[PDB]
Amino acid sequence: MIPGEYHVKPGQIALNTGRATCRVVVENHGDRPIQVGSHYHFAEVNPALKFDRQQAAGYRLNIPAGTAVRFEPGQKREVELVAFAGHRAVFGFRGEVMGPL
Amino acid sequence: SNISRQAYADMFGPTVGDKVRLADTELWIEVEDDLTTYGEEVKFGGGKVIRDGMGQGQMLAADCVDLVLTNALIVDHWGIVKADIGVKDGRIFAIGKAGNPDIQPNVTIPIGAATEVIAAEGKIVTAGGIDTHIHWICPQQAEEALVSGVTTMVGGGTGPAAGTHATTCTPGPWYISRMLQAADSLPVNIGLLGKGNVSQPDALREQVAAGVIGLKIHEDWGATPAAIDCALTVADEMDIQVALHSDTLNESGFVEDTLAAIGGRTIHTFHTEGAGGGHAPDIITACAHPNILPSSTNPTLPYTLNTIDEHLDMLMVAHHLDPDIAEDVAFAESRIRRETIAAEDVLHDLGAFSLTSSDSQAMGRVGEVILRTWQVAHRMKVQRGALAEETGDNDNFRVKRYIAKYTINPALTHGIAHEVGSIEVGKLADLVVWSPAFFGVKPATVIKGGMIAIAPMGDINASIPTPQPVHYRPMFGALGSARHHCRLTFLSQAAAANGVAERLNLRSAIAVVKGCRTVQKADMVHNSLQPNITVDAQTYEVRVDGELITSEPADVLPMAQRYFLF
Amino acid sequence: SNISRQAYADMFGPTVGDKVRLADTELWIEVEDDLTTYGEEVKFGGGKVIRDGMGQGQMLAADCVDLVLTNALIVDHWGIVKADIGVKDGRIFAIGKAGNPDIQPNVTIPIGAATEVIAAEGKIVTAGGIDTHIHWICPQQAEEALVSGVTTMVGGGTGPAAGTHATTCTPGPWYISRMLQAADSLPVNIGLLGKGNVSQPDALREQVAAGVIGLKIHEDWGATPAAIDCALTVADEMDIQVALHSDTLNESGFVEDTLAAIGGRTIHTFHTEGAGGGHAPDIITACAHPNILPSSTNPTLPYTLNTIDEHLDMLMVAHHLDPDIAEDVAFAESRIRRETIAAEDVLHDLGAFSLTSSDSQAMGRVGEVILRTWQVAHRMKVQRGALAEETGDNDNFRVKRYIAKYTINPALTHGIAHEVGSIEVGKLADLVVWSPAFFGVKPATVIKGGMIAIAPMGDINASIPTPQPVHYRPMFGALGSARHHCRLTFLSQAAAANGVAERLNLRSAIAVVKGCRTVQKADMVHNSLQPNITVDAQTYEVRVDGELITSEPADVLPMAQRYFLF
Amino acid sequence: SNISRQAYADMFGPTVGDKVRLADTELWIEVEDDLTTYGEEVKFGGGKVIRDGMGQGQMLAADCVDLVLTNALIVDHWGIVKADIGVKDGRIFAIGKAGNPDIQPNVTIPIGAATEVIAAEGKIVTAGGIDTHIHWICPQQAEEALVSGVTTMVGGGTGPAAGTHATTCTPGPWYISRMLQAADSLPVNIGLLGKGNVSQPDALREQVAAGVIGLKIHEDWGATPAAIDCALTVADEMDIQVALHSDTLNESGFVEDTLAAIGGRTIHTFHTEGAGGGHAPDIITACAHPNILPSSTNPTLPYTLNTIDEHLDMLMVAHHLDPDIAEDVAFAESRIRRETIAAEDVLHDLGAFSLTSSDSQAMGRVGEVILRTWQVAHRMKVQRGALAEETGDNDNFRVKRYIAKYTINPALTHGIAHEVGSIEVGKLADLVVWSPAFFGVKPATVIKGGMIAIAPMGDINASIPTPQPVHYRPMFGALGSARHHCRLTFLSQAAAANGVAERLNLRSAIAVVKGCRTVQKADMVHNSLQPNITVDAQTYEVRVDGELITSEPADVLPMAQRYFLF
Amino acid sequence: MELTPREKDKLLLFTAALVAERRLARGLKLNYPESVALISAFIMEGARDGKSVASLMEEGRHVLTREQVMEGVPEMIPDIQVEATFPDGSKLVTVHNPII
Amino acid sequence: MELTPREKDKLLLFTAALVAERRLARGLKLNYPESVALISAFIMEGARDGKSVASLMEEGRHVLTREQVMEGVPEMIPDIQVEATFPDGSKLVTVHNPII
Ligand code: NI
Ligand code: NI
Ligand code: NI
Ligand code: NI
Ligand code: NI
Ligand code: NI
Repeated sequence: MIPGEYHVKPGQIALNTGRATCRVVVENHGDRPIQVGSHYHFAEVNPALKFDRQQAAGYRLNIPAGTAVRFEPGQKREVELVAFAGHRAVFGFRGEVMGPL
Repeated sequence: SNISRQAYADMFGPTVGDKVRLADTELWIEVEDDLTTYGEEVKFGGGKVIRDGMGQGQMLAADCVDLVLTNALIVDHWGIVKADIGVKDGRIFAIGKAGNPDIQPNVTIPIGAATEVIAAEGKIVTAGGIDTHIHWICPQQAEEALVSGVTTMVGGGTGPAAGTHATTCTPGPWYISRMLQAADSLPVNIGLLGKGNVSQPDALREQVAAGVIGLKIHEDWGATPAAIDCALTVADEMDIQVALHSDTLNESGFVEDTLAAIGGRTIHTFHTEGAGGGHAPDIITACAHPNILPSSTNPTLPYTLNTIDEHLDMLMVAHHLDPDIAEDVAFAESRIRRETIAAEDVLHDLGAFSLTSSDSQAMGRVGEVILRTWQVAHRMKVQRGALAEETGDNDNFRVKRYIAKYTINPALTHGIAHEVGSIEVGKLADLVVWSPAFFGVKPATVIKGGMIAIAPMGDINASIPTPQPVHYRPMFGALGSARHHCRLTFLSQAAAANGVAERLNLRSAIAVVKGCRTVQKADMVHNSLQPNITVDAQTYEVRVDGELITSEPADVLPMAQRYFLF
Repeated sequence: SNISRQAYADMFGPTVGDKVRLADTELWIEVEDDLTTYGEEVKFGGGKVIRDGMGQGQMLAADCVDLVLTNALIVDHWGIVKADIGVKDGRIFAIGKAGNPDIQPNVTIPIGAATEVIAAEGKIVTAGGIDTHIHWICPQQAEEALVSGVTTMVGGGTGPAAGTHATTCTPGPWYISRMLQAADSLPVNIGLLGKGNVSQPDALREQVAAGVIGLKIHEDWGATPAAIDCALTVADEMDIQVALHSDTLNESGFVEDTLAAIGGRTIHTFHTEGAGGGHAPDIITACAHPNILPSSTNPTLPYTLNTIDEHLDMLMVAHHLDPDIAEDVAFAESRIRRETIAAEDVLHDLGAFSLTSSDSQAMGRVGEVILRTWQVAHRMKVQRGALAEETGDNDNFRVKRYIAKYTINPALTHGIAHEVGSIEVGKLADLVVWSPAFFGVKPATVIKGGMIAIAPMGDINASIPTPQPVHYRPMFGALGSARHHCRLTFLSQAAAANGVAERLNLRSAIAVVKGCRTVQKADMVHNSLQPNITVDAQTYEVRVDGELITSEPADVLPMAQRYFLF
Repeated sequence: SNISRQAYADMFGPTVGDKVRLADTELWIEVEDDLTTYGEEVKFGGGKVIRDGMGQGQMLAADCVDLVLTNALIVDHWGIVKADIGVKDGRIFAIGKAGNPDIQPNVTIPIGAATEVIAAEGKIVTAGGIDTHIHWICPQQAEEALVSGVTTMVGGGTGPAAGTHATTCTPGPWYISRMLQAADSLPVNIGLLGKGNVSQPDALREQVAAGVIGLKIHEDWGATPAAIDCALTVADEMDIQVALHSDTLNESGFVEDTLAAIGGRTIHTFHTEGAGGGHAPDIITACAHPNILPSSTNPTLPYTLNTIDEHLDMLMVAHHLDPDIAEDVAFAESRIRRETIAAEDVLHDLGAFSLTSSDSQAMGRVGEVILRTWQVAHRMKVQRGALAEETGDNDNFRVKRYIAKYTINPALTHGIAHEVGSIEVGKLADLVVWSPAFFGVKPATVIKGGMIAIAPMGDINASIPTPQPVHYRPMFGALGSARHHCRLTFLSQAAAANGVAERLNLRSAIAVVKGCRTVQKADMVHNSLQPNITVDAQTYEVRVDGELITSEPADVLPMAQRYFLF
Repeated sequence: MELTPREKDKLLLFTAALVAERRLARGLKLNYPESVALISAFIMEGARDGKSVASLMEEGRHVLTREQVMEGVPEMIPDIQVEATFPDGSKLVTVHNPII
Repeated sequence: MELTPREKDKLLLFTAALVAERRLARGLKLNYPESVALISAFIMEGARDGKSVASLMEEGRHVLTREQVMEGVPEMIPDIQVEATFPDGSKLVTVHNPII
């Protein structure tokens, strides 16, 4: 007996199903680490991260909500992106879009 | 991508099909539904989801909620579901999926710059409790009840006076006015009961016109057929509720005479089992009638090994009885019956008794209404097994039946369900957040009208709010003008129209009671059973359809020694 | 039928001829009269008398009282009687026989649906105490005094500032206004004293016009003949009282010079014995004059074995004196005289000293005014025997003489007797209920303006109000708006007319002082003696008509170690 | 006549040339000037100077002060001098020589009948502290801070909610209105910060129009260039301040990108060292810019042996981070750097960092802002010796530089210096009296708006205020209406014009913020240094003009174990 | 710990009992408040041990005798009542005439 | 003494720990609040002695074992946190999984 214990049924949860995704190779050319969140508009991340910003337009990291991907200086890696939904309107970040798309 | 169910539960709380143990009881609840879109859950914190352009949108205050409880596991009479809860203008805005419509799908609860966040992942959220049997013996009772998870208190009294020690009555216009004014200082919703024991209608109408939302008929003031008829007549014309504590002495008649005096009119019977007061030994037979809304007070809940022993002296002090006066001790004894006490737990499990209350400091414990209700559920599961209504391998239905006893049913009985009593859109945002390990015992956060009113708080000078000692302390929702804005003082329709709030210069929000005459047993959520119940005059045995109703006394109970320092 | 006297006392409290011991002292009181009709006493509880159609009638609120204290043993300056007390609209309605005129005889206090009940059988009820020597050093003093049984506090101060530490003065319009506003937060009746030490009339008139009900002349601010004359002149025109702490140093003259400066005008002399301040060593000779209303502060009451020893350092701190400065220690010493301290107790017993007060936190204990007054009575009975005025084998007269010292006499002296000070019809219902075993030490209930404001209260979560721990907690009468309605802020006639209450937006009820100039020694109830008293300049011996006045120091006192935890 | 210097100091406090040790530190202050006339000092008490016709004059209230602090040793950014302080209408009237012009020379502060006296001889008096980094997690924080000597609290929050646990934001009009109403109940001056993280201007304008005096940009809500630009644009038009907690993750850019987004506009950078949040590892380089007003939060002050060890878990709880999530623990670690923590103390000593604050219950201790500021000064004197600016054999300049960090500089940064922040004529009388042995640790008296609000108080029932137990208790200035009159609720100019105070029915005095856009680093009193500072990306080493900046961790600190019970 | 108001209230009773305990140990005759606190605290620990209400109602009358308290004290305490969390929840123990 | 609010708050923790201490001494298996108070009070005294934060973070995990507390209690206490005045000022001690 453990007070308030969970009895989670075994298995897995499929995340962001039925949505467009794409893989991109990213490389940190800066001298300081960069960490990106699950819902940040990938195309507007820190300028030191080198990748195809054009392909990442309207996309975010395809990772569980609230988690992140870290890039140490000089680190190169391939990430999977998932397209934004809702109105597909991007406001904020580095102020590059500030509207639909 | 993909994530395992266990890791998922650790991050966002359980989902469909997962079960959770309620505190240290044997009751398990299973998540019935989850209103989220997997991968789009909102989470707040460093580098999380609720950030500008991401989980937070660009809308003005008018188009977003003031507060969101993220990933909450709701337990209410209508379901046990996982969802986000939005609160706007101190009221429940919506139960759904929160976030930013700009980039997320299925958002029904928009989060913007004007939105505060309460992280409920891994927590159970319920409506605030409603205790309708309060004896206003001291103001300290409000904090005790609030800390337990009770946000509305209905009762009567003027302080530690003999009349209030014994009865839930705030006698007359002067005392009623005084208590309505004092109520602004307390962090709970309040409604008052007047003294209904009189055979002159106008003496009752004055009290209702002064502000009471109900009338208490008590035997200590004379629970005679004449007084009962008078109170019910006035109640029928002013749309207020009558609470009854019948003639234990059978002085004016037996239970059948009282029932006849009531004449099919709506009435709330307090402590229907009898120990707290009522026709000896069969007042319990009242739960068979359609016009009777029956409740229990808490000391007899549930039947345990020490129950009987502690009742005699408790009885005496509460009613100003003299242990040296033989007649005084004989009538105290006739109220304490092992037979009816044992049956009461089963009648609750069957839905024959529809409410639980305290009877604060007059044969009842103000901070134990919720706790004892769950102990009864546990003891009943242990003894009787699954209810006929259960579906699946969980106790979901029994949980919905019991939670209704201190939330929606008391609200319906007293005509305040339009304002409080459940987690439904438009109702006042009185919510209680619990950690599963402490469910029903010690809340994590108590919210009143959209503001946190009390919560456990650690060292004030610490670097974080968690360091010891951690104990319950009043928050901003319990302070001055913010409090006034987050609590309600309930008035009768007549008082509201008479301008009582303006005359007394009441600072809190005002709510009016209505629908007290039209509620009947059939309206009690999940607790509408009207059994063919009988009590043996000699043996006191309780039978339903001829079968004997009984249970065994507990030697040890959950939600007890594992949580309390004393 | 018939009932034995003992059984009768156990049920309804003592009656005519029965005697009761006051706490653990040697003082016994005998019931002088009983206003009941045997067999028709009202009692509340399960199956008792106060029930519909029985002890409770059918009248509307306007025709019955709001509260009744049943079977109370009243102890007041006018008598020690057994009766029911009716309270209506926050004021004393009547002292008589309560019940229902419909079936009972001789009912003068009608009980109806609008009536609350306080059971006083076996209890002693007195008026609330009045302390007229308060130093507003901290707000916590009000709760301490209320718990002791004192319901009215007159004094001055602005908090823990040097000026207030030493004197009872709220200096000027700004501080006066601020303290009047702060007073709404305290559960006692309050009246303020301004700084009367000035030789410019207008500087005093401003303070009176701002709200003070009196002016304190203190030596620390210069108690010179000029200042004294100025204050008395303004007092004579504005109908306010002057309290005096004379020139201990004899710097401007001796006691005869001060008396001459006073010139036969009414004045209240604080701590007339001298230890608390005053012409050394003969300030005590003031009690011989007709225009002097003399009081004592409490540390010297009564003369005990440890009295002298504790006074020196107490003196120093209270007046900001330097123990390294020879002149500072010499003048501290000249104030502490065994001779005058011993005489003071006897002068109280004779009625030469008419009031007792505290001198809170400035050479006095705020929670010990009542307690010490009774200890003096005990020590005097033990030493001097029965007073010449005693009739019968009881201490009734000595009890009436001493109770007047902290109730009616302070009220008369300060012009507030029309509102408070005794249990008489029309006066504010400030009452204190005591159990005989704890009389003068720890009250059972303290009532302010018709509402219970503080009382001992047990476990808040308990099934009854009696379980431990039991300690004093604020009740509804001490809460927000109910408090405002149950307390009084006393103002000078000029302030009342100037609209000070409206300007400062005072929330509490307002009362005006009057009759401060016309009271004289002859008006002090049971304490109007003007003895031909003399003090020997060299030996400090006090003599009245040539006979030496003195007493012996107590080694042990009642109302001490048997009741307190520390 | 003549008097020795030692005897003089014992009676009136030190004078020109005398030195005093600050608590148990190695810091000594030397009296720079004394505004008295030897022989004419005012002293209150039995037979002292402040008496009618002597040190007290005949003027009306309008021509004399309401309160005088006699013989005070003032420690402020402008000087360390001995003088009398006059307070009139809740504000600082004058700093000079008090007394009666009728018989004394050079009197600039007239004492009359309307004057209260606070004896400050032998005591140090300072302005009340101002903490601009408050997380309104619980109301109890106000008493903790007031007791420490902080009289103004600027921050944001709604209670113990996740959003407030992590950020100083009161989200939107509803919560802002609620907190403004709750603020009337607290005994400190209050100003609120709204959530500035949005890229839609109108969502910010609504919050400012609702009452906030500033906007907090926090990384937990998204500290992106777009959000930062938006907040600064609105700040520039509404004259409110912006407080920044930058993007630690370097997610949107590095420190140079944020600085570019700021674009030379005025901004207050919270915890500029970085442990509390900010671009890793070089957020500290911001102190080089003219438009940046840099502050430190208190847990890293000063660098001690246990500093690093306690930071990791503190970091996690404050930001809702998961220790099981690798990325969550990696970013927590990158914030804790021995290199920047050691450099921070030196940067304060040099005047590169201009403010100290708490970061209450979210990586900061509310009652330790003052205490830690002095511990840093001590550790810096011990390590670096005298500052280049010191004159004479004392630490006067270092003392003026450090006191400015929690008084005038925070006031300037937030646009409230016209009301509070220093002891200058016309400013609100928020003063703190200290005994030299307890300087910066435990105050003797805390004055709010001319009234004592909290102070150590002994036994309430004692004969004097000094007997044990002595602990901090609320005084009259913290009570009801007196409190409202002695505190300020700061509003934005827009809110003031919109009638927010009338609409919400705010009872306290209102003050408006102004001059938030025009302050720059050069305006910070004694702390205007803009060093050419660099941080090594790999080693984290901090260098100014190429030289390495560092210090050694303390094993033992003053103002610690000698004063606290726990 | 998450101490509720009632748990904190009982800490006052426990502390009051520590005071009495030390005094009884010195050989002093206990006064009114000391006696009430000592017997009350005794009952609370009994409940923590798992004793029944019935057993405590009896045992409580044997904590202090008339010779261990001041004169008049036994008569000032006709009964003592205290509640505590028993294994089966909160229960009320009433000890009649505890001192004899 | 001039006790601040925080010093008075810690007196509550100290007293709660005295209760637990006496019960542990009787041989009872401690409950949730008793366990938290006992370990917390232990750490506060450690700081008064002059022990480092690092040493206490370790020592705190050896005050109570799984066999000295009630079932489920170890899982109800994933960590304990308390602050006290160390020789170098106030510091926070966090003891992870104190009971094993
Ligand atoms: Ni009842
Ligand atoms: Ni009841
Ligand atoms: Ni005096
Ligand atoms: Ni005095
Ligand atoms: Ni921050
Ligand atoms: Ni912060």
